[PDB]
Amino acid sequence: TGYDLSASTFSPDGRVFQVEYAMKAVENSSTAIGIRCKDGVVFGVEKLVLSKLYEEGSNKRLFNVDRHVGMAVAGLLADARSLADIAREEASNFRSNFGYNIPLKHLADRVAMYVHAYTLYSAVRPFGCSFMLGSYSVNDGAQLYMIDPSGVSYGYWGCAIGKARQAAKTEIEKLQMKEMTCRDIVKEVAKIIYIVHDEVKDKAFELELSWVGELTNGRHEIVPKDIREEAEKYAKESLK
Amino acid sequence: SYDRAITVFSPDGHLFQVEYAQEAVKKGSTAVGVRGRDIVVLGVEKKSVAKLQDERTVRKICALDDNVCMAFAGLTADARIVINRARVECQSHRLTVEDPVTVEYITRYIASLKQRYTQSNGRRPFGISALIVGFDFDGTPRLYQTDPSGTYHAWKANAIGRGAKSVREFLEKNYTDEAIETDDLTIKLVIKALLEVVQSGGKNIELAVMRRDQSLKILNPEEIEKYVAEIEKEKEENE
Amino acid sequence: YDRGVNTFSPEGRLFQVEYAIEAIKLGSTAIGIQTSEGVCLAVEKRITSPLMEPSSIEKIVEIDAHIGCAMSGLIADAKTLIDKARVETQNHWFTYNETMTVESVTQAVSNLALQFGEEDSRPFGVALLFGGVDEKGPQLFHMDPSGTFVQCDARAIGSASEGAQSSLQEVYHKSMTLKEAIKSSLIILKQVMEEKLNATNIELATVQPGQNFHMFTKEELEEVIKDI
Amino acid sequence: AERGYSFSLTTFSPSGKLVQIEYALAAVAGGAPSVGIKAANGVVLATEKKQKSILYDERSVHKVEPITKHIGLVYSGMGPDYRVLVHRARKLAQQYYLVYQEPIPTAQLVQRVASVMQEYTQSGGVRPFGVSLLICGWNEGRPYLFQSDPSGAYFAWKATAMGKNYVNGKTFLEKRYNEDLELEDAIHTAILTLKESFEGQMTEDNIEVGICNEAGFRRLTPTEVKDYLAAIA
Amino acid sequence: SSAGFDRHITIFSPEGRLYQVEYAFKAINQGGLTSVAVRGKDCAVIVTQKKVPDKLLDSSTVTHLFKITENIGCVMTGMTADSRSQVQRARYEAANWKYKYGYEIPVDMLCKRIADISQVYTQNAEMRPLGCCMILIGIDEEQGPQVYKCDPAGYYCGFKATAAGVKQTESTSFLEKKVKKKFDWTFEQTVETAITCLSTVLSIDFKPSEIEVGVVTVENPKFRILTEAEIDAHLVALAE
Amino acid sequence: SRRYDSRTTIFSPEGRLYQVEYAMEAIGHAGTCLGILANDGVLLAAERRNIHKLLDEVFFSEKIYKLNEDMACSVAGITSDANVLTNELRLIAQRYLLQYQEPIPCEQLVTALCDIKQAYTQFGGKRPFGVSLLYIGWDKHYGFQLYQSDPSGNYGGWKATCIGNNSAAAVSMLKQDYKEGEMTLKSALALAIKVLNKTMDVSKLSAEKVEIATLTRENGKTVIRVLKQKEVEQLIKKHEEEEAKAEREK
Amino acid sequence: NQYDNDVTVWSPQGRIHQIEYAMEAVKQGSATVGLKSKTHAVLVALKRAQSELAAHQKKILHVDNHIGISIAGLTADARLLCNFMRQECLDSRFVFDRPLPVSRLVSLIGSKTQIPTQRYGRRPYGVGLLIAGYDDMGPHIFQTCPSANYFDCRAMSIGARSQSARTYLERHMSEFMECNLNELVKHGLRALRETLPAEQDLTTKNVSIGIVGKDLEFTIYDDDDVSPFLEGLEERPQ
Amino acid sequence: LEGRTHIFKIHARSMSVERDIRFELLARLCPNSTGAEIRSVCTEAGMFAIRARRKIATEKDFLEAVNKVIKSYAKFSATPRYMTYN
Amino acid sequence: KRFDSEKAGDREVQRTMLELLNQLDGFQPNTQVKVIAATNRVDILDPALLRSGRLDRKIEFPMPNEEARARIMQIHSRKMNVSPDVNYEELARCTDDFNGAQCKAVCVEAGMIALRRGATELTHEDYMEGILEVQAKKKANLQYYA
Ligand SMILES: Nc1ncnc2c1ncn2[C@@H]1O[C@H](COP(=O)(O)OP(=O)(O)OP(=O)(O)O)[C@@H](O)[C@H]1O
Repeated sequence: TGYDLSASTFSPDGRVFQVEYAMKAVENSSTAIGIRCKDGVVFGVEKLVLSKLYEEGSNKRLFNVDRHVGMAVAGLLADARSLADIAREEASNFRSNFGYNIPLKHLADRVAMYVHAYTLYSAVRPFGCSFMLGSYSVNDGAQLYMIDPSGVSYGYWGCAIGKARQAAKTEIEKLQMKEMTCRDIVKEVAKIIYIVHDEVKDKAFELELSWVGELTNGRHEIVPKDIREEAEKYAKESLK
Repeated sequence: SYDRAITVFSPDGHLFQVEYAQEAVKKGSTAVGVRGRDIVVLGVEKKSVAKLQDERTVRKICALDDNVCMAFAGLTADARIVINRARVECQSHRLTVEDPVTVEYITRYIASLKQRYTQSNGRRPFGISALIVGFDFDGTPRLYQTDPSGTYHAWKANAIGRGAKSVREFLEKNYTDEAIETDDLTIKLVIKALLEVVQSGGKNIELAVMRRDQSLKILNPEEIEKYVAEIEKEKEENE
Repeated sequence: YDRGVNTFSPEGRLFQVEYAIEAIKLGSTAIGIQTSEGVCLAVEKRITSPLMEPSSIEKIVEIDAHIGCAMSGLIADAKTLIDKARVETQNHWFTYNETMTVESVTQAVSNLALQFGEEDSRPFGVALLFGGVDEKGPQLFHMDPSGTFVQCDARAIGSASEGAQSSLQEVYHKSMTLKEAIKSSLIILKQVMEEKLNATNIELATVQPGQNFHMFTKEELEEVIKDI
Repeated sequence: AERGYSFSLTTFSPSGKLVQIEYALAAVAGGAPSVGIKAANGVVLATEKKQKSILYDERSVHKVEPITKHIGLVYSGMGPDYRVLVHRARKLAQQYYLVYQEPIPTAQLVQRVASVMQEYTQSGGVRPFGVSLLICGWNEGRPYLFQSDPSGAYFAWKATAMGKNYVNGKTFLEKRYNEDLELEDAIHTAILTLKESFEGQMTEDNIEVGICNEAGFRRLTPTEVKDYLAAIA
Repeated sequence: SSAGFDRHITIFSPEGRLYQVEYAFKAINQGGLTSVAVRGKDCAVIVTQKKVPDKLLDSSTVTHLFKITENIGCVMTGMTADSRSQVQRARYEAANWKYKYGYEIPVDMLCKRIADISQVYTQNAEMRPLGCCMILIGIDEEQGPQVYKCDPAGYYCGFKATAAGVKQTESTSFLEKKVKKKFDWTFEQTVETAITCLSTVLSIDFKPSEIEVGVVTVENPKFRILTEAEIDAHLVALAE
Repeated sequence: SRRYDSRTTIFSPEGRLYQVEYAMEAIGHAGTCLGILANDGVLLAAERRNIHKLLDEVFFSEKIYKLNEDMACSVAGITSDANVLTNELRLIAQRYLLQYQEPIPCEQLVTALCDIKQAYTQFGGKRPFGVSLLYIGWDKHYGFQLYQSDPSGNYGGWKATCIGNNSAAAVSMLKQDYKEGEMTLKSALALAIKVLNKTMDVSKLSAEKVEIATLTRENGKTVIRVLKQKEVEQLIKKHEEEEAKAEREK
Repeated sequence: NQYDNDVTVWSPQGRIHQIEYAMEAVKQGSATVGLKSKTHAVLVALKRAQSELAAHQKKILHVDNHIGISIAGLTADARLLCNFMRQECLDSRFVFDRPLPVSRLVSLIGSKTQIPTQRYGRRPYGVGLLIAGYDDMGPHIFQTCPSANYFDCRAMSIGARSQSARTYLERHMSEFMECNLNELVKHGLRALRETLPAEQDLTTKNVSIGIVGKDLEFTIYDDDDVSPFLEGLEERPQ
Repeated sequence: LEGRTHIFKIHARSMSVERDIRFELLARLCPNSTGAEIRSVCTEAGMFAIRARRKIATEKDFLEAVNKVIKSYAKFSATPRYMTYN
Repeated sequence: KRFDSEKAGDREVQRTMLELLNQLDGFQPNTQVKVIAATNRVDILDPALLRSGRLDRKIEFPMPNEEARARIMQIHSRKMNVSPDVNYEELARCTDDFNGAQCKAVCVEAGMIALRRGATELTHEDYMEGILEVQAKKKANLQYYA
């Protein structure tokens, strides 16, 4: 009876209703996944199609915060760009006072202290964005971290948010991940990406893919469709 | 339960804390006043004096200057606030530009200050009103009023409080244009309204008259005691 | 089910702004008229008792020398906007050596149309009729407490804004002279007043490039009265 | 209205009584017993600390936290908001000590703290202190024992008691303790009134007896507590 | 008793009780973890664990062991989101005392300065009480090791051996009888009793890689923990 | 946060101040004081709600609190709630001596403290002061003056007062006692004794539960006579013989 | 009903209704269709008036030289952002001496409206801005919503019953990329003519039109400026 | 606003109505009065008619009491429906 | 079952349902004559309803899509006259959250106005007229909102 009003108050069951509503708020958004190979980290984003809707290559949830770091985000898009600028401004403070690459561990920790703080106050509101953080460096290596709206900082080799299909991360164990060079990895993930998330719910869709690792020498950028072209090349013939 | 809004206001067409503050106005102490070419008269009653206390602490009339007189109706709590407030306002006005602005600066001060006093958050509107008394320059009278909404207005007659004090202003309209040509009858109007207004005790009644530019003094029970006797005689002349 | 009054209700829109529109019901009405020769505007003071002094309450004030204005609803609510708007046009003549004409006054007030807020205050329900003569000649503009400025050549406010404008929109055809609209307004005036027309009841606002200022005069207010 | 910066949450009941401040007295009543005695040379305090589990050692956490070398003190009821005003009193007692150059009396600690403690209750958005402080010490050759309350009202008692059944222990301290006695005799009846609501087991860690000497406050170790009270009182 | 909107904010009750604060009791239950502290003569040993629902779990990132100072570490319970915001505050005042004071840190009274910030969290108008539970060890000169467990009510608490949490209530029951009587404590004796006190609760007794045993003993005063090597040897040493 | 606000500052629908009406219910209870006109002096008396005899009474003046060597104020209400206003007005009385070097008159002294209590009532939603205290002193203009404070922010100043509950039988008797001033300072105190003896709940006129402080006008020291309770008992038994003499008539 | 009181509450479905209620203010605006081709862009709005004599309210207004925009919804919060829109324009025109690409420009507006949609007591901004501007890569058509999500497109339609324009667009908007300015404007108003009731005009002065290009500076076209655009067209069928 | 005279049309057959009465004049003075509150208009018309011993009721007669019946009955409650569901 | 009982207004049936659920549990022959259940809201659901003999097939019904909303309105009208000259695309996309039963009322209101119109023939614009009619809400318009 109103225990979900103030974000600064607990609940009769001893948890935060504001976070419980924030966890499923990210689930209604389209799927954005991530995975890390040995020398690199892979990102992906699904783009839903209802009517048209608009130009392809628009408002992609894939963003680039820093040289070696990138953003695979889900949920409300405007709240993601705000966290994109905060992570960009935080990356600007590190490159200024220090001048080298910001470690992914503490970069996620800075955002972990932010996302957690907004959930504590009833004035502001929690975040409806659950994103993926991953990076690779020559002196660090490939790490991937999963951040949740509750403010828990941690990471696995892979995680999945967005829509509830979750079958696109199943075939990854059926293929070589840490053994592969991250090159063929791009086209190996996209097979079931097309199969599952059936066309009954959404007639058409579109896929974005991004990668950062050794082949780019630590740089992060979205893999072009024309180069190396084998991304969507092998994806169409792997549906069976 | 309790369902109400505060500010502002209500779709029903009337405000909340404003017109309800008018109830805290009309419930104020009964007071009257008039304007004249020379001597302006005022009055106050319904102070509920028990005869056992000091009259100077319950005095309802102060003066910012000898030219301008203050008359208010309501609780005496916010009074000294405005007394401290307005006196510093007319002081800082006395400070620079020695010649003061005439009657349009001071009447819009408390009025506009009370209007913005209902504007910003954390400010509770005053439930009291006031009517400025005095004389304009070049021998003209000056009187105005304060409204909970901050609207300044000039009256030919001051009628507030109970329905008995409204008769005092009704008697002024019976003097038509010419009356009064003597100050005796103009003071006697307060001595006549003393019986009509309130409990007719002859105690809570107090008045002061400012003739032209001369600073008024509180009436001592000699003049007003002599004019109280002619008030009953003048009413007997009409019989 | 009152949430913050600023919170965009289920319908939805602001509560207090929706309330402040009803605040026009508690106050008098006016009638605007515009013509190529000049702009004439009329009002009614709504005298409750003879104790009311006519020059005490005036519903027409001139913001700038050539720019008149008309208030609505309460008085002191507009008085804060009225008096502060006079500072605007004067500083514009300081920087640019030219006064605001009929336009830069609008955007000045349009920027401050809604300044209200709870955190970081209360919006006024007073409608404003902006008259004046710009480089384009005599012009009359209108705005509402909601904050959206829409150009209204001849506009009426008050609780009579519904009825008074209905017959007024028909008579604004460009073939009508200014002199025909002057006597057309008093026809609606005598219908919307319960008390017989007297020198203290109504006032007029007329501004022209040649005749000024004007503003308005005294004893010429009573001439349009006896002609009723 | 206004900001939301925590305006006062304390209102007046139809009878005029305080709402949340009187509820803080329930925490004092639902707290732990603490007693003190002002007699003759100095003031003697007897508190009660019992471990809820056998794994708790009383040698670390100390109930008595003296404000000054010559000023002792104890508390009753509720810790978290208690240490806030304690350390605040440590910073506040310095202005009197630096400017006036003097071992500030307990009466001035009462005037300054209870004024801020009353201002703390007047400030809303925060729960009032549920701690009833017993202020003692020695000043101007004559010691003092003063009792405060969550509302800020300060009293003066020869022998006072707080906590569970404080009205019953107050009558015992009214009868068994009267006029004034030596500090040794003051420790005696201070433990006897503490053994009233105490359990059937009394050891060095179960009760701790503070004493304010004319030479200034000296906190007795659990050694002297088991030596005098064994064999309590 | 409850009257009005008191249920919807953090304040007292008509009976003087608390609701929000007492709803933080089960705020640890969603995490479902356990931490027990055992201290010896010259040593102190902490026992904890972690849950691995998926093979993607990284041992380093999901590690629940937090190190405040080289000489003094710590551990948390409950939801890990609120714990991390208290981690830097435990590091903050640490470095403040290392800088200004320049010695072994308030091994006793440090829980007062931490609980003060923890009370500010509770004393704030509208803010989350942060129900994470802080647990510290300690090292002092000729005082032996110290063990301290703080709770987010704003008070300082610590003793020889203390266990508080979901299932920690049954763990202290064995420690009361195990310590005394009369007994001493050696290095391996405290490590062996870390499991036996939990053996009175659950102790599924599986591969040690999931459980983490914190240990501090005075030889080199610096706190530290081994990896997987002899912890299993201490697990097979206690069982003969 | 609009529902959590109880609208303390804002008025009641009935025209009364909602917070102040429940405030003055505490003034009718708790503190009890009195005042009367007296020539070449002024007297003050109060009865303690702490009157339980287990206190040390080492505070000397308690309910009688003396703000300045030349001025005292009898307080009715919560002690520490009033103690915020004591030192405040004490500093207001002291800052007056700083920029002037002349004793603060009683008129503007009351209007200064009443506005401090009024500021919390008009805005901020803060808890208003439920303390109503008296005022005594002397000035070179109006001479002896008596005043009272109200929680709404108004000065309740008159030449007489009824505070806060009992003294009832003496109240109407004070209107028959309205004859203005006298001394013989012991005669005016004798009239105060029949008030404390007759109208007390346990009666008996307990000496330890009440304290009488009198201000005697003196040039230029203005000596305040604080009775040591040794001369109160003989002052109590002084009018008890007169009260026994007053009943000899009928 | 007690859990629906505040703004901070997420619905049992996890949606904040305050943004949805601000979406209603955008729908009540006039029907307007912004669009771009692969060469030149054309945006069209609709003027409304409360009374007959009242001049038709303008929507399309020029801000940047190469950036035209329409407006719908709350005018107050629009004029606020309008002064903020002029700011960032002259900012880069002063320090950088170059204009701002619409891509990164609108990213600042989305972040400007993020704070009022978060903190308690703050309100979102109903916004109907349809932005058309030219960076080095050509024209862009974005959208504006109280949720602060801008979508790059060739064309969009907002306002009252403006979804009917998209249905005319989806087939035509793909074929409108190759058409020069002349026929594009008259084909543009052909989309909004079914958005108005078919039984009445659709006059000259009740509609807003503007055109901007790489080498063409954006100019407001209204009243008689629409006469060459409305002439030489076919009426709607029955 | 133009429909308040329709409830006055059925009430124009009540008792004896003078031809000088204008129903459009008093309609605007009583907002949100429906047919119930203006049923009292023609009631207070005949009410004070017999109180004053007169027969018919002119417009100015009862409307002077109508401006009272709206305001004096709005002192305790102004009869809003907005606050019911809100 | 509320939380604190007893009891609700559903007493006889909440014992009846859990008895309807009981004979499915204790008695195996009850697997005969399958029973269909229907609810208008998921807010209150008894966890005991999960069983083979009890509720098994569960599919959440959201608001039908634009293709389905256009369909159902035509397939509810197969029993009656359907107006020609219909794109079916415009009436489909303009429907957001509108109920299927309200789509029947669209052809009702469009058929009710056909009376006063004098012609029983309807146009494609009449659909979207009655579609926006019933929802969102009725009947007012946006003013004073700037
Ligand atoms: N426009 C009107 N025409 C005729 N009579 C009217 C009109 N408006 C109101 N009335 C009369 O006012 C009287 C009072 O209505 P009443 O208060 O009984 O409605 P109600 O039944 O309470 O409404 P609800 O059921 O919504 O609460 C009715 O008897 C009705 O005849």
